[PDB]
Amino acid sequence: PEYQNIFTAVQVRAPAYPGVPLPKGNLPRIGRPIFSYWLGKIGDAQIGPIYLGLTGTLSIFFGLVAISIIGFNMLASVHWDVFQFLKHFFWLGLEPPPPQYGLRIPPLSEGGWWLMAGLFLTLSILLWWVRTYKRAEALGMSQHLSWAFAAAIFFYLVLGFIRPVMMGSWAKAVPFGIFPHLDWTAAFSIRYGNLYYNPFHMLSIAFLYGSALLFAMHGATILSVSRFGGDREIDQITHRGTAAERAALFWRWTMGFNVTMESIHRWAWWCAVLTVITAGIGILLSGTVVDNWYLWAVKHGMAPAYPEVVTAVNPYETA
Amino acid sequence: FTMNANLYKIWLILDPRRVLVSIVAFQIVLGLLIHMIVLSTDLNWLDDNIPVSYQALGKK
Amino acid sequence: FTMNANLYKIWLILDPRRVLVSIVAFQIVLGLLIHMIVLSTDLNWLDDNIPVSYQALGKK
Amino acid sequence: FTMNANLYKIWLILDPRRVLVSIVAFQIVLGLLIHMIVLSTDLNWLDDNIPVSYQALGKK
Amino acid sequence: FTMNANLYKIWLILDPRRVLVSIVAFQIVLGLLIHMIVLSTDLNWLDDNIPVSYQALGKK
Amino acid sequence: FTMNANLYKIWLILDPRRVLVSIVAFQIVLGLLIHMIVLSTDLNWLDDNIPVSYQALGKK
Amino acid sequence: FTMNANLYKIWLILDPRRVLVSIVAFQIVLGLLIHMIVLSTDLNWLDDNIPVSYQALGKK
Amino acid sequence: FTMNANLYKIWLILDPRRVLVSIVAFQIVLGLLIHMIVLSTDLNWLDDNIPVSYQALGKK
Amino acid sequence: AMLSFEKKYRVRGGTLIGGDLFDFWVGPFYVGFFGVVGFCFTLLGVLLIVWGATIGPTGPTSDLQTYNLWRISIAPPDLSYGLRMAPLTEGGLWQIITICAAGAFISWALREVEICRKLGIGFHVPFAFSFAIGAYLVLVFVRPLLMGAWGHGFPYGILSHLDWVSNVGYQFLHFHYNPAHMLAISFFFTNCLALSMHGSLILSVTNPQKGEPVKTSEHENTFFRDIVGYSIGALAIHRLGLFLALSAAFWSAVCILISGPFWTRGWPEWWNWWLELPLW
Amino acid sequence: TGLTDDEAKEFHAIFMQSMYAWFGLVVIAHLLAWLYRPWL
Amino acid sequence: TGLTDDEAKEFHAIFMQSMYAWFGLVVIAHLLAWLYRPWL
Amino acid sequence: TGLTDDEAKEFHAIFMQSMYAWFGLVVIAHLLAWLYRPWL
Amino acid sequence: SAGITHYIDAAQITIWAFWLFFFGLIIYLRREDKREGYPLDSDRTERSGGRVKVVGFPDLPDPKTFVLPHNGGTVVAPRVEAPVAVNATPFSPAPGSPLVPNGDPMLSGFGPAASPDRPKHCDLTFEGLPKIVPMRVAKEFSIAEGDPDPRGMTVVGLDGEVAGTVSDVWVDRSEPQIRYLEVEVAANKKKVLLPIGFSRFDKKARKVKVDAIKAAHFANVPTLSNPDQVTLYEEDKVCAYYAGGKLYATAERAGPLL
Ligand code: BCL
Ligand code: BCL
Ligand code: BCL
Ligand code: BCL
Ligand code: BCL
Ligand code: BCL
Ligand SMILES: CC[C@H]1c2cc3[nH]c4c(c3C)C(=O)[C@H](C(=O)OC)c4c3nc(cc4[nH]c(cc(n2)[C@@H]1C)c(C(C)=O)c4C)[C@@H](C)[C@@H]3CCC(=O)OC/C=C(\C)CCC[C@H](C)CCC[C@H](C)CCCC(C)C
Ligand SMILES: CC(C)=CCC/C(C)=C/CC/C(C)=C/CC/C(C)=C/CC/C(C)=C/CC/C(C)=C/CC/C(C)=C/CC/C(C)=C/CC1=C(C)C(=O)c2ccccc2C1=O
Ligand SMILES: COC(C)(C)C/C=C/C(C)=C/C=C/C(C)=C/C=C/C(C)=C/C=C/C=C(C)/C=C/C=C(C)/C=C/C=C(C)/C=C/CC(C)(C)OC
Ligand SMILES: COC(C)(C)C/C=C/C(C)=C/C=C/C(C)=C/C=C/C(C)=C/C=C\C=C(C)\C=C\C=C(C)\C=C\C=C(C)\C=C\CC(C)(C)OC
Ligand SMILES: [Ca+2]
Ligand SMILES: [Ca+2]
Ligand SMILES: [Ca+2]
Ligand SMILES: [Ca+2]
Ligand SMILES: [Fe+3]
Repeated sequence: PEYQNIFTAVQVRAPAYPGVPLPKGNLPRIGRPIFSYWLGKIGDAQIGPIYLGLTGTLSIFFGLVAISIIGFNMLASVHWDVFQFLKHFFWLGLEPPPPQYGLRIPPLSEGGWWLMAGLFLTLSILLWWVRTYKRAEALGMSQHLSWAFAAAIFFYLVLGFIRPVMMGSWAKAVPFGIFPHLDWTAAFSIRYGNLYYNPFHMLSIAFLYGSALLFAMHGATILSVSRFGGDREIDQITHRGTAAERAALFWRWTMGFNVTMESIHRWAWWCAVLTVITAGIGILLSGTVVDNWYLWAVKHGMAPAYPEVVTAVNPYETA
Repeated sequence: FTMNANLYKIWLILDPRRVLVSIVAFQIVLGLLIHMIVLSTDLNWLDDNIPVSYQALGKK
Repeated sequence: FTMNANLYKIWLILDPRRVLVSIVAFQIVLGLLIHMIVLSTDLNWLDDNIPVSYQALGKK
Repeated sequence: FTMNANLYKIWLILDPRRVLVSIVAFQIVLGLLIHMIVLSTDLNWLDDNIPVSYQALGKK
Repeated sequence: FTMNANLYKIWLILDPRRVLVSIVAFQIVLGLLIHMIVLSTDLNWLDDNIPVSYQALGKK
Repeated sequence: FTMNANLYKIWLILDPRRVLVSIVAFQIVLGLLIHMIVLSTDLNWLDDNIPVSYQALGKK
Repeated sequence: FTMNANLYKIWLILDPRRVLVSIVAFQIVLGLLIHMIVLSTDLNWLDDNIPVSYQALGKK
Repeated sequence: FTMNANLYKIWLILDPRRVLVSIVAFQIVLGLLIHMIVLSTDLNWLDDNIPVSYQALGKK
Repeated sequence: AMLSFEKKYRVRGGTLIGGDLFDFWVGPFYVGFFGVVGFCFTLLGVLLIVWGATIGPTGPTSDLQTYNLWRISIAPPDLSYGLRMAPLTEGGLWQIITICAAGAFISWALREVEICRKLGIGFHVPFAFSFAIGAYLVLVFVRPLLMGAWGHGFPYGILSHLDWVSNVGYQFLHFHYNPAHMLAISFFFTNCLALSMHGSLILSVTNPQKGEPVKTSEHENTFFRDIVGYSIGALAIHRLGLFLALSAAFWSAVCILISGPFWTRGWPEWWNWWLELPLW
Repeated sequence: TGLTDDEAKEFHAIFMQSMYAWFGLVVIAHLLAWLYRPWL
Repeated sequence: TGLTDDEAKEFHAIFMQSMYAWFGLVVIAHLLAWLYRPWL
Repeated sequence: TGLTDDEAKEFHAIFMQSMYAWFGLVVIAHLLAWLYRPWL
Repeated sequence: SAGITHYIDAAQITIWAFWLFFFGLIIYLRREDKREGYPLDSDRTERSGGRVKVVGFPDLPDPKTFVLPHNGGTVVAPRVEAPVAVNATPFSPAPGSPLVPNGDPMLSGFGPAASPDRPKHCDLTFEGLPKIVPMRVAKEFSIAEGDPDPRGMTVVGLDGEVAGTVSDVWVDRSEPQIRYLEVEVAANKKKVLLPIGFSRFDKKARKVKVDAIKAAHFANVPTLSNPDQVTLYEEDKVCAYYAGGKLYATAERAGPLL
């Protein structure tokens, strides 16, 4: 346990905290809290209780159907031979409906199960979003999490709702497969002229990167200032403290400007939530609005120019 | 437009500037949004038919 | 300009320098945003039409 | 200057130095930005034509 | 100096140091900018014409 | 020493050690910057010709 | 020792421990940065003249 | 080693572990930083010629 | 110019090299030894990067030489020179400029170091920033070195360095199958999943519903305990994050390094070791 | 703000007037162009 | 700010002799260049 | 700083001599070089 | 992004739509970034930026209103805070230059040791009890089954010499964890609190290593008003004292290494 506020050297335990009182109508928490010395050596040790109401139960049950369907077909292709199942797991996956069905409901064989397990996974998330909304207002909390989770969901549906349907073919939808879905994103790009030139795709990376960047700063800074109680952000947001009182000066002296203990968390939010925002878009545009982002770039004089040390002929025009 | 009489009451729940500027914003976007959508397929009044092409004949 | 009398009170809800500079911005920005959006598509005055390629007519 | 006459009232809502320098900025940008855009595809005047005679000829 | 002789009372809001160096640094950033932009396309006094195109002549 | 006369007063504004070394920095970054930009295109005096043609006698 | 004249006074604004070791670091790198820039094209004494054909003569 | 006459004073303003191991580290890096570059250009003695019979001919 | 609470912190000392000399503040920034250093690299490189835009692929008079930020590019020298300095024109710029990158990045960290040394805060930030720099030291030094050519680096072109990422990527076919690469990716995603979660919660407890007080850590814990059961902890997240962030980069560094020096075949194939296992 | 209509107009004078010093020097600019290298 | 009128004078001189110093040094080498090998 | 005229003065010399001891030590460097191989 | 446009399409009609929202959001943020600190104090180095300005690109925002919980006051953001005090003199009349701590920098309360006057009250839990308290009050808290017990270990010091021994540790009701250590200084025989952040463990020799300040410095550590609860005011002024050590506990530390 090296102390750079990395691992809690000495842990202590108190009676299982059954969460704070909820409002009327909200079922009582369930689950006997557990304690883990190891886990707790990372952060908190106590576990649960967990809430589970209508939306919750309706969700945990819903999406649990999709997962089954998927894992089922997977173990199905392997001819129910677990041996080869745990072998080709990565490869195994529930493929979408063939283009010879458009959007029509295909038979369980040719793409059916996918669609089904899809809607069950589509609503499973939409429903889960409400589940979170019910956990916010029940605690007088705001909906910053729902707003974000929403954004993510946006891009999630772009991969099936808004784009595929806008294309008129369930073929342009990601498959239920660890590896095969990697090929999806692998093919999509190839199909649309290289996402490197797709504007939104870049903007989105700036976030996948920025995101990682900030937390690398914040998560760190808070620790570096964890000495002066820099982890207790809440009472810091209310009445500024010494932690946040030097915590900024650092950044200020280093990069010139800075933000407040609260402020930053707002940047982080928009630097992360905006990630998928530029995600669903960059994909909502591809296939529909644009078809070849390479020529699209050069069309606007984007694509860089390189000398010609290597070039190939074209047997088509020739022959 | 008779409703005008009992309509006043509305302001009693919606704040003065809360929904005031909330609209000044909805329009702004919706505006540029429309010209934008219209400019695409509906009718590219700017560079389509008339007088377009003059940027080529006598232009260059 | 009807009710222009009743419209003066507005300042009582919104502040003077709030909607003031807010206009300068939305406008000033819209300025460039316009010439630009038009700079291309309709009458790309800069490089579409005359005067005749200074480079070709002038140089040659 | 005619406008100035009564327009001196505006200096009670907008800071003198703020509006002064704030614009000193928008000027350099709006400026620097212009020669660029006009030097981008409009008639380049730098080396578009003459006197590029020695530019490309005098060398060899 | 029609104007400036009258506006001298302007250093009353813009302390010297503030805009003295503000303008100071800006000169170089621009100095190297233009100087360089010019060196870029307009002409390349380095090898563009004279004196002897050494890389091609000087070597031997 | 044309302007340097009344330029003595400048020292209150610009501090000693502060802008004293700041300059030492620019020069250095510059010094290289030049030799660099120059040694590239114009007359790559380094390895292009004489003296002794040690790069035309050895390599060849 | 021309500048040695009154340059003596400068040690008051410049600290020995610092300016001295500081230079050490800057000096050094600058040197290797040189060999580096020079050893590149000017003359790669290693393989350039003699007696550097150990591989071409040995490998074969 | 002229300077080394009065240089004795060096240690009065520098501590022992200071430049002691300091240079030590700078030697290792430059140390191997140099076999490095030297092993690439002129004589890739590491593999380029003799002796290459037992390895090369041994491979045939 | 200082913040309402700055003056009482601008203490003297805590410098690594020649501090007292450059020990001062220029605006909201700090200089010191490393302060001047980085700058000496900034303009010496930033300008060279511009000189590249000026000059161009072949020449300043060429039709290739452009100034479009998108098309701008500063590619390294051929793989012929390997570990040799190529003509400033034919790769030289990149080579030199890059040397300025390390001088900027590293120094920038070192500068942060003593900066923290003054605030008596933790050296977490810099140590964290190290990885980023380290990752760079891999995409230009480590990898190229084990590849025997500084030309293996990536072009310095806003969009130019994307192609270098596409080729080197496909150079191993479907680059999506890289173990380290995948792993790393997960982290980048987890991280973003963390931010979208952390930042959100804070704002959701310090700015609750209308007519509501500022919630306490008492809620935070319950909140995530009612949606998924467990709550990592206050600083825990600030730990977890920092972890993900670094881990994301670390595993990535490995990701590209292994690609080439430690593997020439196609990544998709590497996974075969799992297949050719005497179990199926 | 932070001043009455007294020094609010005085500044306005210098401000306004000089403001024309540009509208004019900027018109001579464009006009000087309209004569050298025209456009449309 | 940093000094008063006197000290401001004292430095303006001592350094001014140093600035040119570089400069003169500059021209002799900028010149020597022009003389030996002409650019343009 | 941290010193007075009298003090810093006695060390101005000592320093200066050395920088030249090297400024010279190096002149000999360029010296022997140009002799062996000549550049420009 | 080109100055002149000759191509128009939907893809690009949405891109700019973003940048506008971006250029706007970045401002929204900036505004918030000024709810703590600004306005600035001096003019050492005239605000640097592509476009100077009086106080940044975006005008300061409107004071937000924070309703603390029960039995609490109210906070506003931003807020007009009265000028602080500096117990240090300018190392030089030249702006930017640092300020030398007067007297013993270990307690000059400047820079590393400098801490703002936090509310002279105490943080509480959800119900209302002081959040952070000593185990001598936390009747429920116990050392994790297995993890070695701190209570009884001897707190060593920077120089190595022992400064005292732990008599108790302060746990946190709200967030289960150990935040402070009720240390019993040997010299003054007083009872000062020790922060985790600086508290290091050596379960082998039953110690709580501290590189912050010397064993002797543990003597005059910011005492606490009520030994049954730590005040936010003091709490922040506590662990801040240790910070000084991070830069004052030894002349060598502040001194350069090369
Ligand atoms: C990591 C694997 C590849 C790589 C793969 C990609 C991919 C894939 C993408 C980028 C993208 C970007 N990359 Mg890259 N990139 C690499 C290494 C680098 C290095 C480097 C020093 O090593 C730099 C400076 C950049 C810089 C950049 C940005 C231009 C652009 C925005 C990313 C982002 O938002 O991050 C988060 C951080 C921030 C927003 C804050 C700071 C970043 C700023 C905005 C970028 C300034 C760069 C500037 C032009 C350099 C010259 C500075 C001079 C002083 C003017 N890349 C390596 C070789 N990079 C994205 C893009 O759109 O490219 C066009 C993108 O999609
Ligand atoms: C394209 C056709 C023409 C051409 C047409 C024009 C036109 C038309 C205009 C210019 C203008 C300018 N051109 Mg031209 N120009 C050409 C080719 C060039 C080339 C070139 C290398 O080829 C260069 C380097 C320039 C350079 C310049 C600049 C000198 C000038 C910038 C104006 C500006 O926006 O300031 C930005 C302004 C500010 C930051 C400040 C605002 C000014 C105020 C009134 C003064 C400040 C008051 C202050 C508060 C008092 C304190 C004093 C100090 C600040 C401390 N041109 C070609 C030949 N050019 C502009 C100009 O000269 O205006 C006079 C202009 O209108
Ligand atoms: C390219 C044409 C020539 C050539 C031309 C030159 C020229 C011209 C020069 C060199 C110089 C050098 N060359 Mg050569 N060189 C060639 C080929 C080589 C090869 C090779 C393998 O082929 C090598 C390894 C070298 C190696 C070297 C270095 C020994 C030396 C760089 C010194 C330096 O930068 O100090 C950097 C400085 C410092 C660290 C500090 C400042 C020095 C002060 C005076 C002493 C320190 C004082 C301190 C405060 C007191 C404490 C003492 C200790 C630090 C504790 N050359 C070819 C043949 N070379 C330089 C030289 O020889 O200088 C004597 C030089 O001017
Ligand atoms: C083929 C050999 C290479 C070469 C290889 C190396 C190598 C290798 C090294 C150097 C090093 C140095 N070289 Mg050399 N150098 C060459 C050509 C030059 C030229 C030139 C105009 O052609 C110049 C100005 C320099 C200058 C320098 C210095 C920056 C540096 C010694 C630093 C120092 O102590 O400064 C003190 C200086 C001053 C206070 C300023 C006053 C200057 C006055 C006017 C005296 C200048 C006279 C000059 C030295 C003689 C030139 C002779 C001409 C050929 C006739 N070299 C040729 C092209 N040079 C070393 C280095 O930089 O270490 C850090 C090093 O290691
Ligand atoms: C055909 C193309 C291949 C492919 C080929 C490659 C190749 C080839 C590489 C990657 C690399 C990476 N790829 Mg891949 N990749 C593909 C598809 C993907 C997908 C996807 C969803 O499809 C994802 C998420 C990724 C994800 C990733 C990252 C894990 C990794 C970049 C790591 C990093 O953190 O560098 C962290 C950052 C840096 C190195 C830069 C250092 C930052 C410096 C220090 C700061 C700059 C400051 C600047 C100067 C200042 C700016 C401010 C201005 C002044 C204003 N790839 C496809 C299949 N990928 C790279 C990698 O593995 O790196 C380890 C790599 O080399
Ligand atoms: C390109 C055509 C020519 C050529 C033409 C020129 C010309 C023309 C010039 C140079 C100049 C220089 N050339 Mg040459 N040069 C050539 C080839 C070379 C080669 C080479 C390997 O081939 C090298 C290594 C050099 C190297 C150098 C540098 C020694 C020198 C840059 C000085 C400078 O900017 O300081 C930057 C400045 C500073 C760091 C500080 C400011 C100086 C002040 C006055 C002193 C500091 C005061 C301080 C406060 C007191 C404390 C002291 C210590 C810091 C503690 N040249 C070719 C052959 N070169 C310049 C020169 O030598 O001027 C004399 C110059 O004008
Ligand atoms: C695991 C580490 C994570 C991370 C952490 C991290 N980054 C950091 C820090 C930390 C802890 C800082 O403290 C530092 C910072 O912002 O300090 C205020 C920083 C930083 N992270 C940055 C960028 C960045 N980080 C990235 C990633 C990450 N940062 C990781 C997720 C990425 C990418 C590619 O995803 C980028 C782009 C900077 C904003 C900043 C460091 C700024 C700095 O030190 O700049 C120094 C140099 C200059 C300003 C001048 C450079 C000019 C040179 C002479 C030329 C160099 C040429 C260059 C290589 C070409 C690039 C061209 C490309 C456009 C193709
Ligand atoms: C074509 C054309 C016309 C061009 C015109 C060109 C013109 C006019 C140029 C003139 C203008 C010029 C030269 C401008 C130069 C500006 C320069 C050089 C700025 C340099 C500064 C610089 C490189 C900054 C990098 C900032 C970056 C990229 C940061 C990335 C991370 C990020 C999103 C930061 C924003 C939020 C902040 C400040 C986070 C830091 C931060 C973190 C991470 C905490 O954890 C924390 C905890 C508690 C309190 C505060 C903080 C805190 O501030
Ligand atoms: C009792 O008191 C006692 C005696 C004990 C006190 C004792 C005191 C002691 C022992 C003091 C010792 C003092 C010492 C050793 C002082 C030493 C001073 C020295 C050595 C100073 C040296 C200075 C060197 C300088 C400033 C060199 C400057 C070089 C410059 C600026 C070079 C610029 C080069 C350029 C731009 C090169 C460009 C090359 C190209 C063109 C290739 O770059 C692209
Ligand atoms: C047998 O299994 C047991 C019991 C042992 C349980 C084990 C299960 C296991 C091991 C499961 C493993 C599952 C795995 C590995 C799944 C991996 C999935 C992956 C990698 C998925 C990747 C991407 C998926 C995407 C992008 C899915 C998108 C889905 C969408 C957009 C669905 C949209 C559905 C819609 C719009 C439905 C609309 C309703 C209708 C069709 C009626 O509208 C007309
Ligand atoms: Ca597939
Ligand atoms: Ca026209
Ligand atoms: Ca010429
Ligand atoms: Ca030559
Ligand atoms: Fe946080």
